[PDB]
Amino acid sequence: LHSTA
Amino acid sequence: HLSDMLQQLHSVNASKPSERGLVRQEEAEDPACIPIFWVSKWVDYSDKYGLGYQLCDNSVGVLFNDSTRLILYNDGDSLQYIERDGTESYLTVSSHPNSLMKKITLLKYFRNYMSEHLLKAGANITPREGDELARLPYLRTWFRTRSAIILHLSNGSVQINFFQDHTKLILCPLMAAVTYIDEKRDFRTYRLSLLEEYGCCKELASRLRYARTMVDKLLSSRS
Repeated sequence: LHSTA
Repeated sequence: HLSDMLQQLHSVNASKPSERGLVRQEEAEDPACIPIFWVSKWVDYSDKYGLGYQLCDNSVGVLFNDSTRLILYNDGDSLQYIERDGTESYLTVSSHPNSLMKKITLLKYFRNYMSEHLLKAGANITPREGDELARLPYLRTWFRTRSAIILHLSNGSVQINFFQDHTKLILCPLMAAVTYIDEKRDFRTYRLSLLEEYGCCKELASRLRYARTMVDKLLSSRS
């Protein structure tokens, strides 16, 4: 649900 | 711009760049074609609210589920709101425009989350200087497949971020250019016509074939 952490 | 992008992709893919007798990929590089804007970060809350994103100039935007868009400029105060029907209004955060407080609150939430936790794609890269008058692009549409998220910006750019290896393509139809960010986070920009002349490695050629398929999907789902 999100881009790379 | 999508139709142009499609033709440019047909052209490079048809030249079969990874099969060149001698591939001279570096000869097709052109740092002058680096984008002005790309998506550096994103959060998919599309189950309830929508998709939030940060552009490389540190501005953020949201494409809400109700088809509206809210953009916060990098001054952290100036807002543009785009209604379903395309009407655009300029506002400020500090004015507290009551009917928008829920959307403003969500955008701030997304912004803080991206800022605290997520890597900036193309962090090393200075964006090309654009004209100061040009409007900030916003997210026109997006979708995810099993292998990538596809982000289509209103200035015509299409960006494809691959899940498995964190590689990314940013296609710019206005310059007929592509930027490829590889698995080591090295950033290379190529002119598509030069890729036709000089060829490229199998990894880039494969991703350019997938890009054509994605631009066809965008064109098939348009409005």
